[PDB]
Amino acid sequence: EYSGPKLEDGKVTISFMKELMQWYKDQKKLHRKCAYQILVQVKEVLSKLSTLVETTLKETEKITVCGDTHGQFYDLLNIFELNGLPSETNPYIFNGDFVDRGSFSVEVILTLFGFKLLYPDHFHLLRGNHETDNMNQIYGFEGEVKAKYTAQMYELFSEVFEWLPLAQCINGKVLIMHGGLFSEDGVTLDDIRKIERNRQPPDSGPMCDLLWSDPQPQNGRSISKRGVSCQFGPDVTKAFLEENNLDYIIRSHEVKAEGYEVAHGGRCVTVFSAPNYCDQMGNKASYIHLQGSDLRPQFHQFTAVPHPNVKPMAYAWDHIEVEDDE
Ligand SMILES: [Mn+2]
Ligand SMILES: [Mn+2]
Repeated sequence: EYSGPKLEDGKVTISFMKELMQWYKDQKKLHRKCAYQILVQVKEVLSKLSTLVETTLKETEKITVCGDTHGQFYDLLNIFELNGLPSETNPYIFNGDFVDRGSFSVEVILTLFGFKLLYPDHFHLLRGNHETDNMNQIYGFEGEVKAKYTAQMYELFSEVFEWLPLAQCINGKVLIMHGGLFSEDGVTLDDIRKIERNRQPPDSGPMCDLLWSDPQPQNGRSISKRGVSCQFGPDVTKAFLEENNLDYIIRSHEVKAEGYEVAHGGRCVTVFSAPNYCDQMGNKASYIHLQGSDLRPQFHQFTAVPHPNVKPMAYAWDHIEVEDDE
């Protein structure tokens, strides 16, 4: 009979979380009832959030922004080692793509949902293009959840992903979204805020752009090699920032050898938190510090740490909308 982590009277606690991270580090399984309790509870928390989360960072406060983690659970642990566990005084934003590709997707997403419950005002989760059924059917997550639990557990994951916020704006000055900006000029923050987000993202339009677009160095917009949305130039970014009174945007969605990249003259930052991506890329990863007194990004790089012998995509021309390879 089950000897693993249990909720303390239907409630997530710091000892539950520490127990949980140990239990996963040793490759064991959270009991499906507990998985179930966490899912329905984060669904209630996330459903009450705005599509655009607006947060104020006081002068002396900082926040940490992470990018793609893609089921690399042991690197997630290393982030919390390097940068401290989440708390009221150590807030976090995870900019999407917590799942798919890596073979510890379930470990990652339950760990991130448990902290969302423990510290709902300091631990933030934004939807990526991989928190959708489309990508999960292809890139391993649906498979992982079916091997470890049931198809019914998976449908509950899908429901919860539909409540993830799409963007976060800090101090009216920094906009964070997973993918990037838009295929038409003139989108406003109020437009974002009014997106009805609890759905699968469509083919085209603002919700799709926010999850799928990429920056390009030359001016203009180009048809995307991903099959939806577009590539946007420096001119697209400048006009967006100026209409919305913002300093710059932070985004994720693209592997980088240095763990990050600063494009469009400073205006468009990529942060990527999955080191040696897919056990293939050999890249560094990074996370960003932002200070309330000083919203310029501080980049902290880091390298991959060991994990169990479980190859990536282990649970995974005519499929459409592609992440780039892996
Ligand atoms: Mn992505
Ligand atoms: Mn990704």
